[PDB]
Amino acid sequence: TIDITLPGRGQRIGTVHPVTQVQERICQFFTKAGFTVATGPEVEDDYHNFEALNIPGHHPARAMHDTFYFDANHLLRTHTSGVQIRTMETSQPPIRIVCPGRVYRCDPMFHQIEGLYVAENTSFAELKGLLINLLNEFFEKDLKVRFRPSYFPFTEPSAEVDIMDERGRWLEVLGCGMVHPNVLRAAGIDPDKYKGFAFGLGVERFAMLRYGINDLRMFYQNDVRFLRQFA
Amino acid sequence: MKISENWLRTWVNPAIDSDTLSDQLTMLGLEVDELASVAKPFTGVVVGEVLTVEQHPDADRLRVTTVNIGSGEPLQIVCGAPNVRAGMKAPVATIGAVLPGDFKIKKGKLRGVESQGMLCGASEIDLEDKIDGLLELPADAPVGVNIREYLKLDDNVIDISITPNRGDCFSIRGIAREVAVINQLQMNEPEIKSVDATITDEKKVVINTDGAPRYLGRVIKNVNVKAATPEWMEQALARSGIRTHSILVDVTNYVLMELGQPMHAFDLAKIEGTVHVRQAKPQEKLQLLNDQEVELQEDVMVIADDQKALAIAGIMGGLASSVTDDTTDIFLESAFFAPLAIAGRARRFGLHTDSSQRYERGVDFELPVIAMNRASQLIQELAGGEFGPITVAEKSDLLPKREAIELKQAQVDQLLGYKVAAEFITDALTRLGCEVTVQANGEWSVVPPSHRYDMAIYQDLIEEVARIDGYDNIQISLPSMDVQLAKYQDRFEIAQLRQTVATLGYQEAISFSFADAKLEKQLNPQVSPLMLANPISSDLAAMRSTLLSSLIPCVQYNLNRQQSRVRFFELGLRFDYQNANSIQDLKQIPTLALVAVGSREPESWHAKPQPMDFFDFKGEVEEILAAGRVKVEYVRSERPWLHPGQSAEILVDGQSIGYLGRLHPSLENELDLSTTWVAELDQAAVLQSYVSNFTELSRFPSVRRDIALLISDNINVRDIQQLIEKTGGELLDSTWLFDVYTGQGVEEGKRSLAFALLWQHPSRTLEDAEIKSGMDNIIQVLENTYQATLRA
Amino acid sequence: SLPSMDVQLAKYQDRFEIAQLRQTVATLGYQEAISFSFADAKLEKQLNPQVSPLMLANPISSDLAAMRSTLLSSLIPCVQYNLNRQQSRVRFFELGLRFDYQNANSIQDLKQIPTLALVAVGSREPESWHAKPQPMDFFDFKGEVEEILAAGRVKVEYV
Ligand SMILES: C1=C(CCNCc2ccccc2)CCCC1
Ligand SMILES: [Mg+2]
Repeated sequence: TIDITLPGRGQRIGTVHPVTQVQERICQFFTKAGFTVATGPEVEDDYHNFEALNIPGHHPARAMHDTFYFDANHLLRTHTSGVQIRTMETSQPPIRIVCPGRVYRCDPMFHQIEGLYVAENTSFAELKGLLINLLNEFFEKDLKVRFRPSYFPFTEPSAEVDIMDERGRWLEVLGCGMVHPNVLRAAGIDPDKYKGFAFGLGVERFAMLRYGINDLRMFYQNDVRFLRQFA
Repeated sequence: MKISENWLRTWVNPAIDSDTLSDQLTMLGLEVDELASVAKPFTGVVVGEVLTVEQHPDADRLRVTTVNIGSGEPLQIVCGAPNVRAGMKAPVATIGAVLPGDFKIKKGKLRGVESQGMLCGASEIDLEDKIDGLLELPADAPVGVNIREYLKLDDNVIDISITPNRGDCFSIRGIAREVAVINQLQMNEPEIKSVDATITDEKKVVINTDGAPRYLGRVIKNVNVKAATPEWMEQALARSGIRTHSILVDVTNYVLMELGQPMHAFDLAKIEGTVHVRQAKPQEKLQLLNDQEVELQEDVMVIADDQKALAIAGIMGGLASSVTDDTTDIFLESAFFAPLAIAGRARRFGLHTDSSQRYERGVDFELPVIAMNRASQLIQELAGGEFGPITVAEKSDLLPKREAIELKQAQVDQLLGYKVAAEFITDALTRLGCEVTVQANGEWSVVPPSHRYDMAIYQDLIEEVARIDGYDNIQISLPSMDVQLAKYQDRFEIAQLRQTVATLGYQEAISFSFADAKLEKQLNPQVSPLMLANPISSDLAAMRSTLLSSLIPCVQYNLNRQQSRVRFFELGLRFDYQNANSIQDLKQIPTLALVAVGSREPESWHAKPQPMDFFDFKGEVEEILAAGRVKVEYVRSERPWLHPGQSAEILVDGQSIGYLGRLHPSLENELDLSTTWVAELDQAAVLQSYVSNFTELSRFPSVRRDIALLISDNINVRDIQQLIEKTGGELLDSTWLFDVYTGQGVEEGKRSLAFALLWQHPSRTLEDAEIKSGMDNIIQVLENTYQATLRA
Repeated sequence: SLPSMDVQLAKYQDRFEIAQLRQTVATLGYQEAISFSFADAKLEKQLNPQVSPLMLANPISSDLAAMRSTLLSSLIPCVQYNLNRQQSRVRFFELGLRFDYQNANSIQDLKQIPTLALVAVGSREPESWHAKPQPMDFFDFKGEVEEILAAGRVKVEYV
């Protein structure tokens, strides 16, 4: 007979990153509800990242400063739009996808999930409802959400959603909108026979509000004590 | 139910091959299990007439004969058939014949006598004869036609399996109506002729029950019970799976297969006074027509008289009223019995007759009057007798009601999903037997026929439309729903549990939920397992109180087949039934079982294979628990089937969620299991939800300190660790044991433990004063609580 | 309001899922790391001195200028980060992208392939009373990689 309370001889369980946990939590809402996860390359060209999103070229929606680039027509992703573009150009509606993945900007690496839904008919009313219960069931609260009008060249009408986090403050969590007709028409989808909406949320924004983190630099310093807190 | 196709052709001849006919029945809801010819195929066998017979050749007991099969110069053939009259006409296989089994008789010579075929085949033709040598009974002579056409041996028997909702199809008339509806034909039923009454004999009406709303009885005097059963009626019953008996039983079995109305004939001389259709007396005795004597109940309807009982109503007749070879006058019964008054009662006594299953299901209540005329016509034609009047005992108000059902085009379009023509809906229903009246403009008022018991709501009529129109005409669509994101909390999913246990080297087993009660008693001698009432075997009779009672036989299965190492895990329902006063107190807990025998890792060149110890098994259970963020304290388990010194109880918040440890070594020898490691965990405890909370990390270096205690071996290291963490305060953030020693230098009964103390500061850098103050505080309380000696 | 859709069972072939890979590697004792897709060119040349690194035109710093040809160029700094903070044992695994720009004559010849990396420093098991802490050998590490390949029904040969 031996002392039964001595620690066992084995291996300590590993750790899943909190950014990937939040990413899996947001995607599973759409995964088991009809949407399919889609991924693509992180080094993109100019057409699939700008010209195909109803951006003429030298439009003010370029901002060549805060976008990492190599040549003049090859850059790092500012958003996972290329996967949504290629899905529309090859496949035909109905389209129900969510596009996670890391993107880059000069400030530098962060993840964001961008869903896309194109069917025979949708509306601004359905976009607001799907986003509301997405925010309600993610944070597991009865949130007070605010829809503000904003601008995106690929959406009209376009909106930005906030939640009353912290102490009565309004914090932006995701942008959305109804897919612009030129974005559907440029990919081979008749904007008169098919409607569509889209959205985009920063994963690091959701992860910090969900786990109470205040310095997102810890997400990529990868301190083993920090990662262990999510195990 | 097996029926002859040619008998079905006499009612409906669709002029299509047998394959498409069976395809129509299967696609109509009547799954044909088999369609085969009456006899196995064979080529070349005509009919001949035997002329002369000579005996005593080649000693023994043979006879050479000559048969005229229409040939100009017929040849001979020897045979040893013991018959009566010589010179019979019998089908004969030719020389180039191909009897079943490659029995091509190559003529030759039977010791000199030249042969040309075989003029026999009592069993070689697939006929079921009693006495040998009865090849083709001399009933008549088809004058040399092929044997496949005289007895209709190329006919097909259709083995139809019909569902209980279609009780009308348990007869030739019910199947022919189905074949006539699908092919838009009209069934030409055989013209039935009623028998006129010449005598005026007795009668009896009895309304002592509600399960016989229509009874018809006919007294027929001076019948020939020993009459000859014709070949057409014998074969029609034979290839329908019904045996031959007397002439009266064959007729009642014939009308049962033809129309679907069961009948029964009694021995009028053995009926005393009036006949009664009543409920049996409590525990009333009766000897059926078979040697079985049954004891009835007061809910089984029977047909009795003024003293005794004659038969069970619509199930089986009795021996006291059976028509024997001394029977002269008979009483023919033709009644409709309510299906609710016959269902189940036949299975009580192990009985399932053709009259039983048809009365339990729906039988045409407008048919008793028709089957009475059918039997009386066949009885007079085939046996003859003095026929009396028809006794009608009818309670017309309690017949199965068939009120009108309303059906609209919108209901048929909604349920089917596609539009069927209103001309199709009316035509299909009206030929199935319904009287549909076009109410209003687009709706219908359809009444169900008297023979169908499955039409009550409008959906029943919609099923009939899809049946006749064809299930291959169902248009393809997809259901629609709203995209709603369901509530979900972060948890340890069952799939991620399997991936962890499989990564730890365990194979998922799935054993039976019931196991042997003796093995269940071996594990826990104080167990009260839930026992099945009708288990298929003794080793599968007790619902497993633990998954070991079913996994151990699977381990022994592999161990007995040259398997040194077998590791299982199952998910995993056990049945807690102890300390329960009723079966509603049963607890069905989904659990995670672990069974491991043999070495930890497979045999390799790194080390010699040795079985695990307790800490190898605990290290695997600790990781399964850690994979679900489960905080656990361990304590000694007291389960009977466990080694009391190496078995833990897994507690969370003080309550147990499972155990881990090796089997009791005595049980290992009784089961021949070497050394086994078992564990069980509640899934609700392992597959639990979790929530992560972020805490700040210090930006300044920590301090590492060592303490070496010499303490008695009878104090658990958890209590030592818990005491150090409490007295250490908030500065001490973590501690862990890293060395034990029980060798030379320590007295017996004590051990030297070495703990590691990690001191952390949230804001500043630790000074040597506050650390030594905590170190001295921890060593002092350890010397006071346990009387130990410390070092650094 | 809510969007409506036709429920149609999508095509799916049985495979080793990404969520099942994370569980297997985590059971082997590895923590998931997410390092920057761009790393320092000096470390990129320290690992492979004959590397042709894809370098940025406007890098945010000198240590974040070259897209990683291997996940090690971005995981090694994180391993050193913990070591510079009293961490004897650190076991990482990352499921990101590496950028193969070797023998490429233009930018469209870039191959962005997703990779699974493993970095291990320290003892195989945490410090306990069972054994003195000792680092892994080749067969401790091969036994872990073999199980990852075995978890996906991958038949391999070693050279
Ligand atoms: C949308 C896109 C652009 C990618 N970003 C998603 C987003 C949408 C609305 C607001 C913010 C972010 C790809 C083609 C189809 C329509
Ligand atoms: Mg029906």
